[PDB]
Amino acid sequence: GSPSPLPPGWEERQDVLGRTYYVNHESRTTQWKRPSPED
Repeated sequence: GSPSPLPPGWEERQDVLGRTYYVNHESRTTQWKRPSPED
């Protein structure tokens, strides 16, 4: 596990395919790119 400075609730993840997708625990919104700090 590595500390990524992301917006609250957001985490950097990957699936078995290797495409790095993020996910927010709040709404379970997943993103293929990095979440802008507009939170």
